[PDB]
Amino acid sequence: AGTTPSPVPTTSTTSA
Amino acid sequence: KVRWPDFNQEAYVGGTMVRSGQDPYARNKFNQVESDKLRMDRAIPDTRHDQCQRKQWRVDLPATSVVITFHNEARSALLRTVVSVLKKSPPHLIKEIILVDDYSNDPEDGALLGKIEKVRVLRNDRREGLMRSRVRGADAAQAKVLTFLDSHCECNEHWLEPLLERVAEDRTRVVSPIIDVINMDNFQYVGASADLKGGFDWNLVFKWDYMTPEQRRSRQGNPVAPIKTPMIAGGLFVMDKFYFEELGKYDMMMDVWGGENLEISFRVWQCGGSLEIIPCSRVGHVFRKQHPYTFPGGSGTVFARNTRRAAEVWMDEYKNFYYAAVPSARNVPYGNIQSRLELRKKLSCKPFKWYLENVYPELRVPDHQDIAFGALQQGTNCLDTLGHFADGVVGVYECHNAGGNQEWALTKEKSVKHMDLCLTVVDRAPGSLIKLQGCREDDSRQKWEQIEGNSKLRHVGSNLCLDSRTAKSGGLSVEVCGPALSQQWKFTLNL
Ligand SMILES: *[C@H]1O[C@H](CO)[C@H](O)[C@H](O)[C@H]1NC(C)=O
Ligand SMILES: *[C@H]1O[C@H](CO)[C@H](O)[C@H](O)[C@H]1NC(C)=O
Repeated sequence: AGTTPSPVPTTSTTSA
Repeated sequence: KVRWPDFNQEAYVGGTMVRSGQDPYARNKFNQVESDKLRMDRAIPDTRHDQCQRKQWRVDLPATSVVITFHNEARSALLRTVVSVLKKSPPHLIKEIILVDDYSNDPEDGALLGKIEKVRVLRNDRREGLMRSRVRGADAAQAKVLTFLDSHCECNEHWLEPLLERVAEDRTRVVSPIIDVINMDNFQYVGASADLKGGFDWNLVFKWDYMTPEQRRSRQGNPVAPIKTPMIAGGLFVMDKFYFEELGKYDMMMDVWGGENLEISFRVWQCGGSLEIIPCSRVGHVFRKQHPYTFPGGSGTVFARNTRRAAEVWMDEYKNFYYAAVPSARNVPYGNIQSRLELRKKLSCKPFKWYLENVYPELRVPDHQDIAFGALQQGTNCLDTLGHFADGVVGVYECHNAGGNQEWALTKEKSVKHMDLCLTVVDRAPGSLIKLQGCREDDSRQKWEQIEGNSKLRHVGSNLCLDSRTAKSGGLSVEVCGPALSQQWKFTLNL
């Protein structure tokens, strides 16, 4: 075999 | 010798259904009750850009051997992966599907699928891990091109041809679909933002990076162009079989735990190939993490063997930024690496500095005299400018691991610095809010130090500590140093 648990594709909800 | 439409899914899932009272998430960290409700060939939306429908492919694209490794997968999800490959791929392009059962508890999970047209099952007699299992499957593969998929995926319309077209044209391209989301709770299939690609921080776990303004501008210019990427997560990709072999397969000394992103991504780029995301290829994946791995914690140790094996071979002196982020890894045994160092030499690979400058210049490297670096963390919150400028307050905000307003360094001059702004003690009375002001080299108001095993931040020359107790009332303050949760702060890298 298995992959490690993969992170849902997301990022910050604001802009730098 | 059963065609996939004639496979009896009901009998296969069978007695492995969740009993009322059993945790639906126990078998594999997604809701097996919802997975078992779906048909093996369930319809999914076509998430491709409309321009992807206007493509035609030659019939002589090279066939692939699809290698799927698994360990205790939910039967319904494993079957649906296999069926999606068979249903959505031109059959001539599927030489075989090789299932590598990595010592699952019940051998029947794999064996019963071996009755399906094109499906061959190899069972390991002990748990070998993904990378060793993939080498077994690749060694068995009859085709000229390898496709690696995970065991809880669903291929979309014309997913395969775009990947094969890239590799047939240039064997040094290692290519991946855009990975769509199959929700871990309700199993809906959806697309994520197009402006994300793979990346990593110095802790060396895979993350999604938000594209830079330049990358986003480029993408808008052609949303179906192949996208170069510095890192794949390692679950889904296509690679010419001879190139896979020539470049050193996978390191057979890797164990079960993690790092499947790292070694292959660094080796492919440093040794003259490239990684790509192909937007017209879509494969859904059941992402299983809420929150992606956080440090400190045990993950640093759990993934350390495989991570150190990559870092010690490929990263040159930059490995020390990994150990600054993951000090628990520093003394974890990782095995002898002489064979892989010999491979690196034989292949004439470029140094890691070349990788950082040419492949991943977005990864911020500490200044050579920085004392500490990265984010300044308190629980799951991070020191954050809140988008303020000079004269503004600073705050705490949930850590998003996207840099930006959460990017800081403790400099040689003892300042806590973001761009050209520094944390400034404008008022020494306890309880006073601190402010962002332009960095000035000998401003004593801007000097800070790590204390108590790098767990707090004290203003130099004082008994004042950075404190979030004032966050609701306006921002971070200086407060008399004391044994308070709200005075705990730790940089992600201590240098
Ligand atoms: C799972 O976690 C490991 C930790 O070493 C890597 O980040 C790997 O890339 C992850 N796998 C997937 C498929 O996301
Ligand atoms: C977006 O703005 C918020 C405050 O509104 C935070 O400062 C956050 O850290 C910002 N995101 C990034 C990526 O900098």
